[PDB]
Amino acid sequence: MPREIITLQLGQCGNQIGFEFWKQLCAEHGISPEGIVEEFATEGTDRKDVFFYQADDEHYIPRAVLLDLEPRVIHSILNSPYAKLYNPENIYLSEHGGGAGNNWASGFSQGEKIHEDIFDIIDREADGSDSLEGFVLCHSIAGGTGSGLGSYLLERLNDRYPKKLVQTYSVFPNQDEMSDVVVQPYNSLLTLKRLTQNADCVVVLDNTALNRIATDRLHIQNPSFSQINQLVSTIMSASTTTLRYPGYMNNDLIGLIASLIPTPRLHFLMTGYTPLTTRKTTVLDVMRRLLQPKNVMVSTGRDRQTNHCYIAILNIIQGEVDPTQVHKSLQRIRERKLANFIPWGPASIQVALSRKSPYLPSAHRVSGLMMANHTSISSLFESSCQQYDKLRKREAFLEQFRKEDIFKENFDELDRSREVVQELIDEYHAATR
Amino acid sequence: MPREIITLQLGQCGNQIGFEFWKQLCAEHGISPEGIVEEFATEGTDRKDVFFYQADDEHYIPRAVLLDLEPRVIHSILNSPYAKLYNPENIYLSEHGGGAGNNWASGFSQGEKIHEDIFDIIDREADGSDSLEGFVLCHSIAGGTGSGLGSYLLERLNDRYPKKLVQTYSVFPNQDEMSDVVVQPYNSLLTLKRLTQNADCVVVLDNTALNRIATDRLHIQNPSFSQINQLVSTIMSASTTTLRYPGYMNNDLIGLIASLIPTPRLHFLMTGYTPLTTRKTTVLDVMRRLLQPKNVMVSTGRDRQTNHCYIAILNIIQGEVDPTQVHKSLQRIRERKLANFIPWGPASIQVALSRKSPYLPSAHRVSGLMMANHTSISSLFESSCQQYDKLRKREAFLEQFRKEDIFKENFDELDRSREVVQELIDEYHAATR
Repeated sequence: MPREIITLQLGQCGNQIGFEFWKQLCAEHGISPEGIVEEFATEGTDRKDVFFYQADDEHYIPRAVLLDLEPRVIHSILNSPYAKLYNPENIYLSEHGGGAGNNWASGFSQGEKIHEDIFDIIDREADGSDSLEGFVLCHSIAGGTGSGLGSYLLERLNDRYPKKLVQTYSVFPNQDEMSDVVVQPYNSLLTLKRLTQNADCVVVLDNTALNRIATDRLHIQNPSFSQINQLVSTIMSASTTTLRYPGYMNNDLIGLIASLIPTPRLHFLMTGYTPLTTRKTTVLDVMRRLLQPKNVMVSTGRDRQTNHCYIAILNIIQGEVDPTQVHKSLQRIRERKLANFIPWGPASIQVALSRKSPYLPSAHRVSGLMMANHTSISSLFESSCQQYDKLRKREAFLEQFRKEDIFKENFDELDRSREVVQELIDEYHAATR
Repeated sequence: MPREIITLQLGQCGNQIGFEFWKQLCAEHGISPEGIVEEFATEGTDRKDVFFYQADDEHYIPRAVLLDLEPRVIHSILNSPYAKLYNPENIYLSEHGGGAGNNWASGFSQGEKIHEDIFDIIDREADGSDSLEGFVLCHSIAGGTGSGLGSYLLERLNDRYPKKLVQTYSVFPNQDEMSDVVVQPYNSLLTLKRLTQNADCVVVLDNTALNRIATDRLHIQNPSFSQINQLVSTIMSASTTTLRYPGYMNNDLIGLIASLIPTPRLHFLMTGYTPLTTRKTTVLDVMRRLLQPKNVMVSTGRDRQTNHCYIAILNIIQGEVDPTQVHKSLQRIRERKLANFIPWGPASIQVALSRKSPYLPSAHRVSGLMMANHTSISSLFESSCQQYDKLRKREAFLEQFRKEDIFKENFDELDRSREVVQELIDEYHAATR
């Protein structure tokens, strides 16, 4: 049975990233912007049923629901050449173009207001899946809808689908720029609290680090949000490569998660991608490039006090790879202790060799992605906790919270979220110890 | 395991010598200025991991750090065809492009100003070296940048790596020309102090002797510093031949040093190169030329009062050499007593047989480098001390030192340098007895 995944694209940023992700998937599968299979892609070996639905016209339609509270972005997607890829019945746009205003409380109240409409959409899409594996929520932690409404939806999904996995592709705000939302740390902390209690996986995407990578490695002067989202979509494509190309092992998300996340609370995964470029790559050269810190697209604090360690590493190697060179590279990495692992368990490091899509042109004969669980993410959670504490100590932006029922009396949900994120940082450090 | 060597090019003279050294190494290994192995150089017998790093694009990049307190030389390197050879992340350049102005105290203050950048670079290179053998600092003792910053770096390397060898190519000033730096003798004494206390081996490069050799042997009318540095680069390429051609014996720097330096303070080595030319040289003809004063590349005063002597000589002969002729040449040299060795220890005369580079066209079947420990080097250290005493007795060029913290209050660092160089001279004389 297929293992269908419903992609929920939330707010302007989430919807734009989802649109580019689906465009990338279409290009990898040889699907036209109108949903027609390309002649060169008619005989593809990719399993589309995991992430796409097949229309009656042999059109592959994404199992994607696009939800936005503002019409502008949804209308731009429906006006794009890729409008026919997505099921039109899966796009909800709030006629009340006021949004959540980057306010978690407003997003939550909006999720509550559209609960029935949203759960009706989710149920319609679930019934439209033959063997739905789970839901992937693609949203930003910095917007209004994706944060507030995202937390509301996380709660409602946890109640409604208690047997289905909830994975998130969470876009983290830039840590290096002063957020215009002084309460952004409060909203983010509340969302992190909900991720900690009601989400199975939060992938932190720091726009600050993505901009830094674009400048230092991509030579992008002043990276635009479009370029950051293109990098994000590249990452999402690499994450879906095991879905799009049938392999021999770890062919399902359940098995991937069980291999990568031995501690349910220790579910923060770091990502690594290669090549990151606008030489015959050897298995050893690939692994060496993947291991360079300068290629990680997430701004985690280098706390010198916490001896962060790897919990698990997955190397997805795409292209003509000699498995014997993979084995030799793993052996050399182990012998050389080139990576620090969690001290309380054996190092779970898997390497999957896969072929590229025959329909997608690959400039690189060999690429590699590293997924690493590393305790230095605690430095990011610590930074978030410090930002929360900095705002809460100033009661900043609390006048709008006191207007909202979740924050009408106090900000205790924000303070509890800041506490939980501090505890998370400390637990990541203990797992570093 | 690789045996990495870091090349440090210090100040105008050190950086120019480092640039010409890297050019010579590149020419010997057939490596392009961008670090890519030339097709004719793909099959080289050189071990690049010792001195070059291999980039992800199969480029071999020299493990060379160019440090100057004045922008002129670094900018000249970055404007040279070899700008791509060096890792840009390994280059620290002081933003104050004023240099030390031929002031030892100013060079020291500049080393203090760029201390963090330098030790960050050194640590980065050490972590990027699998089995870093050591650092070779190429600097001048008489300038400002190369002298002050060179002594500072020698001290800091001796402190951080007190069990690792620190080799220097220390350029001794011309004794026959009026130094433009009236404090140059002070700088020279301070550098001699640092060589005596914190270096295991100092290769003395006398600009007077280099000019003399370039004129008499290269037929260079008015030899330029560039021509002297070209001779130096030829010497450095010949010096790396035992690294580049794998042999059966003396495959490490430790064995060379242990054979050459029986007394840690008596670590001043003179260099000699042959041929010096713009006939099948026999082992016996080589040894006769080496014993010929016209082939020594160091200007030592013929003091008639001090019976200076050779402590040890190593001839590394590269090219098509008959080992039976080498043995016969050693026998003939012994029978003729062409060199006087220390009587209280065995005569250290080493001969290394090496093959010439297949990638470099050699008109000469055999070339040779001589490294010699000879007691007349004490005459060079005495000359430097006497020049220091001549300046100090006149308080010459002290106004710029008094501006620098090391010389603002007193010249005790100069007096200690004079003492250290006196102790070195006296130890060389005792080793002569």
